[PDB]
Parts: sequence; C-alpha cells; structure tokens
Amino acid sequence: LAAKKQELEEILHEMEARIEEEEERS
Amino acid sequence: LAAKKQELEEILHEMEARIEEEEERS
Repeated sequence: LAAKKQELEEILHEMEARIEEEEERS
Repeated sequence: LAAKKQELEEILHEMEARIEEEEERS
C-alpha cells in the first residue's frame, strides 16, 4: 500500500505538471 | 495507508477531469 501510495503521488505530481502546462498555454 | 491511497486516487480523478476540461479549452 505504501508502494501504491508512492506510485499515485508520483502520477499526481505528473498531473500537476500537466495542468500547469495547459494553464500556461490557455 | 489505504485511506491515503483512496484520497490520492480521488484527487487524481479530479485532476483527470480538470486536464480534460483544460485540453478542450486550449
């Protein structure tokens, strides 16, 4: 569960990076 | 950890919804 938590947190960081890139393009 | 996993998964769903809205707006 700690491994899955880390995985989801990393994916969430990637998503936050993506949303910033979208917001800068808009 | 199961609770945190669920929390992160829910936040990730919210982020996927946001990225979909943003990519459509861009």
